[PDB]
Amino acid sequence: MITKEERAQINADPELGAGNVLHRLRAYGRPTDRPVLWTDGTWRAPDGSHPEVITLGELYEYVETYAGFYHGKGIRPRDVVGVLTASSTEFAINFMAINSLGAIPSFANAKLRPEIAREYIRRQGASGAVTDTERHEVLAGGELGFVVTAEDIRPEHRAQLPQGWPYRHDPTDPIIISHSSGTTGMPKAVPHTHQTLLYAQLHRLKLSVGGSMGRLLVALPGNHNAAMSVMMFGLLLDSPVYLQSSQRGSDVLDAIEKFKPTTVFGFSGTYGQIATSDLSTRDMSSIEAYYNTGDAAHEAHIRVLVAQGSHEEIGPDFKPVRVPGSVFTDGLGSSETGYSIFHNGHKPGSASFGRCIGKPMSFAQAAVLSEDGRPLPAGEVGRLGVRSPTLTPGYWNDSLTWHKLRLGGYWLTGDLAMQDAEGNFYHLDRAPDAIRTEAGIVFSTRTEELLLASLPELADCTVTAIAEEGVRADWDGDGVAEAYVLLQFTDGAREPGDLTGWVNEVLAGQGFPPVTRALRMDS
Amino acid sequence: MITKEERAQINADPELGAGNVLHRLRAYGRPTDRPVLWTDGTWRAPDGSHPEVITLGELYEYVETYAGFYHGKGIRPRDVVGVLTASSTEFAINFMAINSLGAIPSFANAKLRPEIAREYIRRQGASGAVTDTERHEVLAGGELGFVVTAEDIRPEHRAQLPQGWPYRHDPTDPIIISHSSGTTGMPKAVPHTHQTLLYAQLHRLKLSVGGSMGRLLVALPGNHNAAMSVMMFGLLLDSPVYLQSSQRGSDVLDAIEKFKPTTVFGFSGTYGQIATSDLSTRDMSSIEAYYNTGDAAHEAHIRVLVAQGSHEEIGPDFKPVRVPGSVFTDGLGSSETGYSIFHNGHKPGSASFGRCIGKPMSFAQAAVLSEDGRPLPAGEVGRLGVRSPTLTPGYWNDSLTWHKLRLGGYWLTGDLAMQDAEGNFYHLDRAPDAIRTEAGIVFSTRTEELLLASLPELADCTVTAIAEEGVRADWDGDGVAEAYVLLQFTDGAREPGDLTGWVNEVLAGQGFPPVTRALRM
Amino acid sequence: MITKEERAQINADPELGAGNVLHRLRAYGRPTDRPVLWTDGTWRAPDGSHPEVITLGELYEYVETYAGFYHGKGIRPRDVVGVLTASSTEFAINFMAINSLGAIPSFANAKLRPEIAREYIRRQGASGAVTDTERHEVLAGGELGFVVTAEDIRPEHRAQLPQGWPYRHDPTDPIIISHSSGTTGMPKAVPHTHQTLLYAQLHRLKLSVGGSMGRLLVALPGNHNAAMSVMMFGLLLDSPVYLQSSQRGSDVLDAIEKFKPTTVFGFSGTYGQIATSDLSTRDMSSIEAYYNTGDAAHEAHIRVLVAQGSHEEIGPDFKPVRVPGSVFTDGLGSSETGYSIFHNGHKPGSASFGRCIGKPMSFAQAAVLSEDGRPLPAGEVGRLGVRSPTLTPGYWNDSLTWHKLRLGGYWLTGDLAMQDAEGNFYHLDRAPDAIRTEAGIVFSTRTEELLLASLPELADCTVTAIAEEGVRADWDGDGVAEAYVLLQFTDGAREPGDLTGWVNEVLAGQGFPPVTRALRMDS
Repeated sequence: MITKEERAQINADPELGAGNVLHRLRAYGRPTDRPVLWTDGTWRAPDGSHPEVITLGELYEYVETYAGFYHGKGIRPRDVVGVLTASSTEFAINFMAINSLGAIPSFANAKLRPEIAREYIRRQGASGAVTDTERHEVLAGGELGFVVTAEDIRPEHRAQLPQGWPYRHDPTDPIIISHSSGTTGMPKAVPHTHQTLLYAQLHRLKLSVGGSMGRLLVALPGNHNAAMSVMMFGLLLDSPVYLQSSQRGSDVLDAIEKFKPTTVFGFSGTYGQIATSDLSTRDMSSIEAYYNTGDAAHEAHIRVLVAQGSHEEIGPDFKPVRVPGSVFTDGLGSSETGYSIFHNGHKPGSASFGRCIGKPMSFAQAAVLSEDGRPLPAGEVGRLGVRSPTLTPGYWNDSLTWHKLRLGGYWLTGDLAMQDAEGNFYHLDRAPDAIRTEAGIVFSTRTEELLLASLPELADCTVTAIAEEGVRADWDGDGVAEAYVLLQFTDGAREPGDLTGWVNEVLAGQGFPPVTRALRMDS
Repeated sequence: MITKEERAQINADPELGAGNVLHRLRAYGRPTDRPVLWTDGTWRAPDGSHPEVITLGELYEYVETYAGFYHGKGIRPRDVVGVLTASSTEFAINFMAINSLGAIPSFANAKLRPEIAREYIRRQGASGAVTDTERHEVLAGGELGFVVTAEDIRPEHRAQLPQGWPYRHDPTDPIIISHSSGTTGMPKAVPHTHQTLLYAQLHRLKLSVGGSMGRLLVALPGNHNAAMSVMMFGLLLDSPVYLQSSQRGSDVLDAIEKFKPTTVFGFSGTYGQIATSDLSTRDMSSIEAYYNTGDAAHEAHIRVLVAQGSHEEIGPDFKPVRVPGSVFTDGLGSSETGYSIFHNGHKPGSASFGRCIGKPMSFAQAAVLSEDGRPLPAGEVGRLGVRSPTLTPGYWNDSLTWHKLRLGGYWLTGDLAMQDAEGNFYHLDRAPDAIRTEAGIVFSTRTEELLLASLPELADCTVTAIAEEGVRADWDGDGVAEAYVLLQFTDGAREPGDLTGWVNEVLAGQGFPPVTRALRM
Repeated sequence: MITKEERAQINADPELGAGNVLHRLRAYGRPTDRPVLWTDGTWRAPDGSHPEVITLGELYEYVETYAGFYHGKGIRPRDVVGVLTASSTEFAINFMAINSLGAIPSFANAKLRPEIAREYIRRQGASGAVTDTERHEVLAGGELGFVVTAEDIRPEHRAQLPQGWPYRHDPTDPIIISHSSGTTGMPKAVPHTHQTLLYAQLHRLKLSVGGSMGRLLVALPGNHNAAMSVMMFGLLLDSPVYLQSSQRGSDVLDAIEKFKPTTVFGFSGTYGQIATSDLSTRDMSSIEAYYNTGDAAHEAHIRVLVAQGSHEEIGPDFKPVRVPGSVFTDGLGSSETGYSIFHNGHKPGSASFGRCIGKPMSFAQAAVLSEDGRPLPAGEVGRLGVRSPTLTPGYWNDSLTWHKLRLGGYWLTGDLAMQDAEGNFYHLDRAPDAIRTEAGIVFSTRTEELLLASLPELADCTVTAIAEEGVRADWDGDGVAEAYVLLQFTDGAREPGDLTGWVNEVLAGQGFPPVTRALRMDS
């Protein structure tokens, strides 16, 4: 719970950024023996032990030792070091130590198809890599300058620490490369710099309070840049941090009871597994807030979750009172925008947000772009682009894609959107899921979700574009198509004989454009 | 020259940039039936002729024709189209027509080694490529979706123009890729955006900082982005532009004499060739100004050059007066920074600059940087850094090399510099050419040049460094080494007995660090 | 001469500005026992002494004593306090003390007519004033809350220092008011803020483009903001600063010899004075530089001055070599702009600049304006306007005059000017000294100087405009006039029989427009 003079120290520091938060604590003089970092014991120190409570002074010691090691391995400023692991606190140590040399840690998800994570790191020009034990086979034997593991770091390497350590980053210096989840092919490498990764957070501190975000459970996937942002944010406030590596509901609920977090960060999948779960054994009364990154959680799970714990609210006497329940925030962002431009807040009994994502944070700028890049009048549909001082400088060694994903000065998120008269935004669909048909624009994913919510006979479905030759009828095209549903029935469900009339009856009841034909698929 | 009403109009145009200069001249209602662009005859118009005097409307005709063609081949915004030719006019036509679709023309020097040009285009992810007939062989039979030449483009494709043409560029949208044509290896690919490529000129224009450029001879190499900058800006200011492909001094001198330009744009190589030429026979009486946009020209050349022509200067009565001789400006530009970060002006009778390159223009800021990215006090030696809104956003598809050429927020020019008291910079040497020796820093090409300026016995020499295994003793290092010269004598020179002390005598008479051994080779 | 660790400190201080240099020095931990300020003994210290040389510790203690004094008189942030004195050291001590309470010290020239000095301080709404004993009666017994002198401030007042001292200026907070002096009409009160007054200096320090400033003799008038500006820059750079009150050449030469400056700061008429004494009796050897803020210095005087001393140039080995002579930089600044908008160096064997004044500093932007505020193209005459982060936010309590001196977003300097193709500016005249006339505009001052230089029989002359009642024919009028010259012959010289044709011989030869009549002026 940093004092108001401490918050003053942080905000007066022009040198503080995502590449030196640990060395800034040394400069502030933060207590060298208090425990600052909690782990799930998945990471082995140089000395061979698997600490579950790391002291600030111990963290200095671990980071210097990794730094000296990599300095001895030949790592200079602006080299790239892959980090392919499943340990979240192992991602963390290598992040800081590789940073402290002016080198760029490149996070890769441990469950990447082994030939993909070989070509993903290769394309970046990495000098070498570090893995956990089970991923070491994925890179060893390749053409990397080295491939190491925690075993290869020995206490003695701390003596190899170079002169003038640690590195002084420019705002613009790359301090991490990370990639996004839910990918099937070659992920896109997203660098973040000394300012971009902690910009949002530091804009918080510069005016608002730090609240009682005083015990952080980071159940974000370790390879995601969100997980280092919250970690160093938590190291800046003296709020302790637990680095949960498993995204499994039981595994996080366990770490909830052990650690007792006030705030919990995670993906939608993790939050689902905790909502669809017996919580009568579970303590859970320490949490005041969850944070979701990635795909928004489904409102069903949200309401189960916002039920436990207790939060501060604004008392009618303008003083703080603890109402019961917990706040669940859907951060809408990505690896690129390096935070959460949009924030949907859920609290007990709160209404459905529907398609509303609200308003961008002050520091960021959002527009509903037309095809020539100009923002549109409120009621009209176009590509959601954003600008932000949290935005990456662009995909690593892939300019061609980075500019394909920019329009009229903004970075295209992939979405189609619209505004109300007062400039709130409404998320419609992904732009490739939009079909230009005669009877309007069909938004495939809203269509699919309406049908499944309406027709429990269905197990899944896929709206699809059916067009003549050469007619371009997607969002950017000038032509018209026909929408088809491919209906996947659940086993033993009653199948109506007129599949098209049956589906279009649902659509019309909500005004949606009708499909042209519904077709059963073989599951 | 431009009236104040229509300079105001250009300055008032927030859309104007490097991806639509041609399209804004319409908006200004500039005439379509008068000549604006002169050529050397090396490019095939779609109708099969080789036009040498192009009107504005004809230029719209060629750009629209080419734009329909590339659009018909499936070129979309943000696609890359290689452009491998030796014609400056052919570079210009393709530049604007690929601009106009929102695609990214990638210039490549025609004299690149075929395996190199093939891989340089390949790595950018290009969709296609146009070439002159000589270079078709280099990119054909590959994976490029299409390799075509001027002959594949015909006046029918002018009707294939997509609806909504021409593209509306954002300031940040890429409008060209090109590479620096000094030095071999795999050359590094430099994009420029709609706003970077002309930033310096639009900024001077906004402050109305000027002088009538008159007729513009562009003898810059067509594949260099500077050739496109100067041409665009010439068009925008109503300057007749001549696109001269050959950098050979006599060929430029032919174009000078034929076209009679008020302003010449070139590279030091070409200027060295014109200055050491025989201008007794040459009519240079039209030239009022030369610009160099690359490496600095040798002051020896500049002084013969600035004795030709005439120029206007502010008279004692504050009216203009014509005086003999002309002005030569070094802009100390690169592909990365655009052609104008510094300016060194020279006029007849003016003083040597020595190694002073002066201060950067007001929109750029420069630094002499320590190894940890922090500007050094005047008198010290560090890495020249540049920040500028004229600067590229980074090497195409090569973020790794890009951040290796950046330090404390500046882009590294490759050079070691120092400042004096007034904050003028001085260029000392290229950073890899410095040798730390127990005796001081040896700038090996300052040492070569001093020796060859002093010892007529020498034909060439090569200073080089050697130390023990593991000793780091160049600029990136921390130890020391020994400087060695390798001497080459001209025929019939008397080779002194004590080579090393012969060499170190010249160096110690200027204050230079001595070498520890000189050897004939 | 300042270390790179202290330069880094300064360049990494977001709090540093004209309202707290002294306290930033304390924070940095500068030693308190070294001398940092040298005086001419004109200021009385609290203990009754007149310190000739002041340490850092003493400065702190003198400023705290004054700050607690003014806090007891009731002075609160944003109060204006007049400072009417001849002592430069007294301007300085009161300037820093009044700052440190967040109050605005307002300088006035001690030789100002007292009815004008009382009204200039009444218009600002001041709460009180401090004076030297000779001007106490100028403001005493009027409306001001208090009028005090140095006798009234005493060691005991240091104890009233307010809790939370010193004041934390926002960059946009006023830290001084002051005025210029060639003026008819009530002097315009010119405020500067925490960031305008020191901006140029801090700029040439973050880009390290300074040099050997060495020992600083400030012989600018104490009441001018540049005198505060230069002194605070000296403190930051750790450079002995001498506050010279008197502007008499005789008196500046005394101080040059005593204090041995390497850089001298001053105004034209001081430099003209030095350049005309018998300098052979004098030791100016320590000098390397003169800065002439404000007006332009006479070219013939500069020749005399740049002949003294030595400066240091870069040699063929790219190491410094000392050369005879010194550099004289003509700053063309005003109270509005801070003293450096244009450099203009003069070395031994410089060329005549003629009317050229070079280019502006990189932080400022300047243009030659047409009557509708549009930058004119090279070769045409217009008004000189300046935009700059060092510019004042506007005349204190007089918006009407402020906006009458702006055009197209530029502040009007009063000058007519012109540019060349490279964009160097040329000073033609002050706008009222220009006479509208057929066969062209007469720039009266240039016409005077041309004749004075071509006709040594003349001792002086005056070009002036005659036109009927109800015509304004200067630059801002639309009407026309006849130019007359009024010739003042030197003693006994031969008088031509066609004075009109005799001057229009030299005038038309140079291309200048011609006068209607020449006349004889006896003395």
